Amino acid sequence: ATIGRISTGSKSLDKLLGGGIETQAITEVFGEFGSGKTQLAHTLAVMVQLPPEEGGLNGKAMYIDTENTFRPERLREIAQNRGLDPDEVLDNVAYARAFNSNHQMQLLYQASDMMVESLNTDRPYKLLIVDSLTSHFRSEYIGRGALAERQQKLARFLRMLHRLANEFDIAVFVTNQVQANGGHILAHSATLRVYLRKGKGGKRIARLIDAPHLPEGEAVFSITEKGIED
Ligand SMILES: [Cl-]
Repeated sequence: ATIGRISTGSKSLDKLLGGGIETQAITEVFGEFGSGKTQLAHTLAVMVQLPPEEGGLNGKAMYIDTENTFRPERLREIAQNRGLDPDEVLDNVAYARAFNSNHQMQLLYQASDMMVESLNTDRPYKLLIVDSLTSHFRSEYIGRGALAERQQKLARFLRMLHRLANEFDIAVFVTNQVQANGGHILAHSATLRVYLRKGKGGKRIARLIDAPHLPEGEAVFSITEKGIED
């Protein structure tokens, strides 16, 4: 299947990403608390629903939340300010709370179920958000004696996400709270990594790092009544 791209709402960020976030891939935004990761996720959940000419993939979204970050009223606001029917937009975002790391992995079976049900419809799933990828793994596997198991369980979760991305031709977008002001996670991955931070004058700065097929660079964007914009 053709690799599809979902607009972020920011022309500059889309340019940095080679046109938008990709289907058949896991995009991982990382950065400090307050860097805009959840705002980007919410905006993508709306943008995916739009036609291609408007930055979407005529799709629906599923949003897995681990730290009570999902805000339906924020989706409604983004939808309304983009000229859409907020009730319709909300109906196209399937919410699931993950209570712990084992449940978080269980929810991928539910995701898979929903994706096959919608597959040959005029509105298939095109986006799975996991906000956040790592929080329950970090809270449940603490200290040296649990580190190996944390890594194995997270690796298994990421493998399952890649399977969903590739089997159902969806974009997977995950968030990760990290403090690395150099903008690099040491651990190697098969995610497309974007480092987010606060910039000057209310803006956010995204830095694309370690992509095989896109050059490293930065883009500036704002958080607004429309979600993310330049
Ligand atoms: Cl990976």
